[PDB]
Amino acid sequence: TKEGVVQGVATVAEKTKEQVTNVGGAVVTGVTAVAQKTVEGAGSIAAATGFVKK
Amino acid sequence: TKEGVVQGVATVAEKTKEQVTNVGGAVVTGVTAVAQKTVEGAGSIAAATGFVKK
Amino acid sequence: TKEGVVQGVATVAEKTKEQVTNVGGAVVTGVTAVAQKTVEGAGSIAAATGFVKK
Amino acid sequence: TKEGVVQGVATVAEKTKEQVTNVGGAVVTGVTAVAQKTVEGAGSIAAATGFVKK
Amino acid sequence: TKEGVVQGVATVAEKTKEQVTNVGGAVVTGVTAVAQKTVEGAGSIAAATGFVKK
Amino acid sequence: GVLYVGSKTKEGVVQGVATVAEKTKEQVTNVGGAVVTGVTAVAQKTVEGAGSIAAATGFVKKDQ
Amino acid sequence: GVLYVGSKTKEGVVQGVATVAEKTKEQVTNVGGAVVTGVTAVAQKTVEGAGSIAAATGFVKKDQ
Amino acid sequence: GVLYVGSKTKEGVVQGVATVAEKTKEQVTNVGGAVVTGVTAVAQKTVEGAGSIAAATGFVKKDQ
Amino acid sequence: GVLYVGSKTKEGVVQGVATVAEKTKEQVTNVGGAVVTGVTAVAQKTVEGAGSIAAATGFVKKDQ
Amino acid sequence: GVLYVGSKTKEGVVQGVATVAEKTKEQVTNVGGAVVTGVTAVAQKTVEGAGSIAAATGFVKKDQ
Repeated sequence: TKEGVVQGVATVAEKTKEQVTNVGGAVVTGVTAVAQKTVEGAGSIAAATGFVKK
Repeated sequence: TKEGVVQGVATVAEKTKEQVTNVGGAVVTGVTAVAQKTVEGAGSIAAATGFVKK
Repeated sequence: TKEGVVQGVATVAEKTKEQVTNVGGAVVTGVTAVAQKTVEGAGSIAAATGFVKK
Repeated sequence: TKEGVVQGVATVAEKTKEQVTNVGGAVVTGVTAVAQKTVEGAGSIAAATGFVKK
Repeated sequence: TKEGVVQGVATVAEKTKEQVTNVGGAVVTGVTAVAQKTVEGAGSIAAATGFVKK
Repeated sequence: GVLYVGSKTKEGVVQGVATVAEKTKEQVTNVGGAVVTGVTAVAQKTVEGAGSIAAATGFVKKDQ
Repeated sequence: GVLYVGSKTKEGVVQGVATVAEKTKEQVTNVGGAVVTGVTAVAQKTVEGAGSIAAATGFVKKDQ
Repeated sequence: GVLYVGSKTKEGVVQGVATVAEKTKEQVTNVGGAVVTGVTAVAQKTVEGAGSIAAATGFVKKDQ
Repeated sequence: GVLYVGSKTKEGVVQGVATVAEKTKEQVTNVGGAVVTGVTAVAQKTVEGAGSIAAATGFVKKDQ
Repeated sequence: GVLYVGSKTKEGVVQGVATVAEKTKEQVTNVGGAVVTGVTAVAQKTVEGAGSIAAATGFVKKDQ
């Protein structure tokens, strides 16, 4: 009995010479796990990864 | 009995010399897992990856 | 019986020479796990990773 | 019986020569685990990692 | 019976020559675990890691 | 008999060798063998001898 | 008989070797063998002898 | 008989060797073998002898 | 018989060796073997002898 | 018989060796073997002898 769940995330990453340049923005290069059961509300935002709001 | 669930994410990545340049935006090059059961609401946003809102 | 849960996140990362330059923004290159059962509210924001709000 | 829980986060990272330069922003390159059961409120923000609000 | 709990965080990190330069901002490169059951309030902020508010 | 009068002679010489090598993730797995990845200069006037071997790079011999 | 009168001779010489090597993650796994990744200069006037070996780099011999 | 009158001779010489090596995470695993990653200069006038070996770098011999 | 009259001779010489090595996380694991990572200069006029070995770097011999 | 009249001779010499090594986390694990990471200069006029060995760096012999 499982609801709103991330069970298993397995990542093997062997990068080499990685570089990231970001001006006034949002950059993600990793591992992100978000588990949420219930979110409610007007104009509401849930589970935003790399999100730019102007 | 499983609802709103990400069970297994397996990634093997052997990058080499990766570079990312982003100005005022959103860039994702990783692993993102989002599990949500119930989201409700007007103008609501759920599970946005690489999302630019102006 | 599991709800609103991240069970197992396993990451092996062997980077070498990684550099990150960010001006006035948000950058994430790691491992982020967020588990939330219930979030409620107008204009509310829950589980934002790499989020720029102007 | 588990709700609002992060069970197991396992990370092996063997970086070498990593450098991070950030001016007036937010940068995260580590391991962040946030578990919350219930958060409620207008204009409320919960679980923000790498979040810039202007 | 577990609610609002981070059980086990295990990290092995073998960095070498890491340097971080930050001007007027927020930078985190470590291990952060936050567990909260109930947070309530308008304009309230809970579990912010790398958060810049202007 | 060798007579040099007012002469200039270069005999058995490597004069100028210039090499630039840029790599990233160079990896070598070798079992019971010979792998050469370097820079090698060998200069010899006289090598004399039956069955002799001079200037071998990356050389495997299992003579039986 | 060797007679040099007012001569200039370079015999068995390596003059100038210049190398630049830039790597990142160089790794070598070697079992019962020979791996050479360096810079090697060998200069010899005279090597004399039956079955002799001069200037071997990365050399495996299992003569039986 | 060797006669040098007013001569300049370079015999068996390595003159100038210049090397720049920039690495990051160089790792070597070697079992029962020979691995050379360095800089080596060998200069010899005369090597004489049956079955002799002169100037070996990264050399494995299991002669039987 | 060797006669040098007013001569300049360089015999068996390594003149100038310049090396710059920049590393970070250099690690070496070696079992029953020979690993050389350094800088080596060997200069010899005369080496004489049957079965002789001169100027070996990273040398493994298990002669039987 | 050797006669030098008014001569200048360099025989068996290493003149100038300059090395700069910058490391961070250098670690070496060695079992029953030979690992050389240093700077070595060997200069010899004459080495004479059957089965002789001169100028060995990182040398393992288990002759049987």
